[PDB]
Amino acid sequence: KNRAARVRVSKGDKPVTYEEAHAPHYIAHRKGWLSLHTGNLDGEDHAAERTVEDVFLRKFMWGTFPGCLADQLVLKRRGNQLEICAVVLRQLSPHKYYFLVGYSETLLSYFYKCPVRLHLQTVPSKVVYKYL
Amino acid sequence: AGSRLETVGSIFSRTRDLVRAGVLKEKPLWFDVYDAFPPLREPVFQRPRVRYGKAKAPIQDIWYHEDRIRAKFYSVYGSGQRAFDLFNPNFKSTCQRFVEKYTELQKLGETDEEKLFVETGKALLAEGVILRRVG
Amino acid sequence: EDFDTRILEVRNVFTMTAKEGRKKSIRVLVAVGNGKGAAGFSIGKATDRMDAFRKAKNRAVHHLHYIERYEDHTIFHDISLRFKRTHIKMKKQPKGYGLRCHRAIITICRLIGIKDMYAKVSGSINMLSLTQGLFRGLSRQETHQQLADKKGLHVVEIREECGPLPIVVASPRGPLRKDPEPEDEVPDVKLDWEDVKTAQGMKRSVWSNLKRAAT
Amino acid sequence: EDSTDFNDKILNEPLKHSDFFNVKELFSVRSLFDARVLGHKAGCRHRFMEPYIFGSRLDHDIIDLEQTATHLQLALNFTAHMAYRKGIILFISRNRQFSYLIENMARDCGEYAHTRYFRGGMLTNARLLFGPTVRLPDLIIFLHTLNNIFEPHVAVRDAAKMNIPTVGIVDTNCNPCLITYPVPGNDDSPLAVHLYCRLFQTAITRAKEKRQQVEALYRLQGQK
RNA sequence: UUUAAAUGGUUGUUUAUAAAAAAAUUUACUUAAA
RNA sequence: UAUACCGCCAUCUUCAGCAAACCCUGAUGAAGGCUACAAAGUAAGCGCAAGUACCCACGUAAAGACGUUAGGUCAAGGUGUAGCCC
Ligand SMILES: [K+]
Ligand SMILES: [Mg+2]
Ligand SMILES: [Mg+2]
Ligand SMILES: [Mg+2]
Ligand SMILES: [Mg+2]
Ligand SMILES: [Mg+2]
Ligand SMILES: [Mg+2]
Ligand SMILES: [Mg+2]
Ligand SMILES: [Mg+2]
Ligand SMILES: [Mg+2]
Ligand SMILES: [Mg+2]
Repeated sequence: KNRAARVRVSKGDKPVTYEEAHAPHYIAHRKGWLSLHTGNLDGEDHAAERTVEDVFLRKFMWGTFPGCLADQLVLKRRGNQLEICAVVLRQLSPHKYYFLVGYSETLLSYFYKCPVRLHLQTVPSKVVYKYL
Repeated sequence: AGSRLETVGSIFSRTRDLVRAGVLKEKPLWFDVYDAFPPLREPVFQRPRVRYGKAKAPIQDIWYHEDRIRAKFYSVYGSGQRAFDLFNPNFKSTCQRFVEKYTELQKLGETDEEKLFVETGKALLAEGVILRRVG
Repeated sequence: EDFDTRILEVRNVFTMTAKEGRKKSIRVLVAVGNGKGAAGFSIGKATDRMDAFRKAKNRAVHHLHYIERYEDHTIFHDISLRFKRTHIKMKKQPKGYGLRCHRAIITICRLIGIKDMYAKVSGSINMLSLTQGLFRGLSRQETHQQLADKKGLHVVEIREECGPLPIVVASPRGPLRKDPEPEDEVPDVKLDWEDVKTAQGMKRSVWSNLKRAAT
Repeated sequence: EDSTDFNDKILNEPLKHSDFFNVKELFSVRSLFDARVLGHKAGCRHRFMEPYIFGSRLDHDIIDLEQTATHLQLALNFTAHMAYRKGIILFISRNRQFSYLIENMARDCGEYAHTRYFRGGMLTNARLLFGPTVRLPDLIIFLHTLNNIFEPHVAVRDAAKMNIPTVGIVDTNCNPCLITYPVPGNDDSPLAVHLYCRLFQTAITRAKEKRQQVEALYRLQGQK
């Protein structure tokens, strides 16, 4: 039996989001890619450095906003710009969100030497696609 | 709440008891009607069992005095040519006409069935009835 | 909220499946009763013990008997019955006697509201049969009123603590018969040897009438 | 203050009369006889139907119509009182010769009919099948109490589980033990089934109109 | 109705609960004096 | 130490079954639940199927549940328990 990135049926009480409810064979049929850059296009360079950056950014944001992220990040690259789109929860105070946005945007711009923006979308609770 | 033990008592006995205990907050709509005009038998579940040994049903065969006449007539003459019309409640068959004449001649005081049977047939023959014997 | 539930048995029954072999299930017997005569029991089955408890508890309330209690503390008369291979012989007792009966009958009695009773369970001590038999007997007990109506005679209670005073506990709602019930010189009744043997002081048991906690 | 008076004048008043709806006039023993209200052969007899059988005429059980009249009077009276009380009446029958007739009779008298295959749990699992707020029938009238394998219709047992009173035409091969208001009679001949439908449709219609008349008089008087 | 077709080391199967809580800010320029 | 596990898989599968929540039958036992001219089952969800990829509605891929073999892997990496620390 295949295992890769499959949430397995339980007793019908496990809430899954739309992203985690779709197995890998749907990545270009029902769900899209969580990162969009040019590295993996034909004749394009630096796929390796883009990949390492994505892995770091996903871990940095998970620990920088502990318990706030409601779903996976969407990493966007346009030219020199890096745009991080995060769906967060409405539990942490707004003051603390603004502090962390100013802190993460500055710290990441100096680390990867590019203009970095963080776009937060707040949800009251995790969006449940189905109960498995 | 209610009680689904349909084999323990009746719906009224169960309902009445639960209302008395306070389990049923409101008695059902039919309760008052049932109590005012109850059925002849309380509907209690009972198991049908096979009759064993000498136990027999009390249903008795329905017979009448004129059945003896009808049996003899049917044997002598058979089923009348006139077809029985069971839709008409007042329909009289040839056999019924014979029974009536037979009974009328019994009131006259004839004591012999064979003689009385012969006299009955002769009266019908005179009235124009067709009596073709099996022979 | 008036009804209280109490477990009677929890068993780990098993079946065999082609894919997994032994498949463990839980069989749970529970009894529900408000303490005012209304009490029932049900069997709940589920893989998880919590699901079995819930199913039995919720289903038992839809299968409630009503038990006729004499003076709301005991049974109207002595009931002897056999359900399958289980014999239950219950005896009516005076106030202050307590529940001198099999632990399961004690639990069911508290749910029904019976305070004083004695019962001896013989034969198979199956918990399913005992419960089903206990509810069968208590449901079928005839009240003093039902007796008066059927017999068309007064039911007169004679109490030793009240001397010869005749206490009429029930009278026939309809017409009262004027002929006295025929007094058979010798009653052709089936006597339990265990009762007769005790009345004659022939029963020595080191386990009978042992001091026990208040029930 | 007003509810108790309303209830007494309307709900409790009819219960003080032996025949408030005058269902006696709807039928006679002669009318029942002319509709062939004739049992099955003696070999098909149910033991519990023997008290209602007049006798066997050449091995054909004859139902005693003198008992039918008393049983039918009680059944029609109970049906009228339930229709007067705005009770949901459900007609159940699995005889496919009369499914069309019975379904029309129910629609005409503003009641309900179930002449189709009875699915398991319609009554005992209704809140799951229909919805948590579904209201079950207050009366169930069985025009045929046997299913199509000559066994008691499952709804007879289930109606008793739900404490729903049942009226039923019980032929000589039927089991009347759980039917609240059994009416011993022929359930096969069209003439008989057509009479039952006319009698129960009239009693329900009359009762509903009487409820409207009594309510109207109470209201007109209340104002003035 | 109709060829022959023996074997597989020992012991190892199923009961008691479940589950956190928060936080302060406290709406309105410039200046200036002694 | 894969006989503590996550992760990723083999295998039946060139399968169609696994089913929570209820209802009913067995006298309220382990359990069982169908007959269409129908007789107690209703069933969310999962798989199959349907859709999608490739050159079609075909074919091939992909997919393939719950479980079975304490099946493979502490040597992809991570990690519970035990052990080493000149
Ligand atoms: K390890
Ligand atoms: Mg594979
Ligand atoms: Mg019939
Ligand atoms: Mg050997
Ligand atoms: Mg071996
Ligand atoms: Mg392994
Ligand atoms: Mg190995
Ligand atoms: Mg295809
Ligand atoms: Mg393949
Ligand atoms: Mg498929
Ligand atoms: Mg291994």
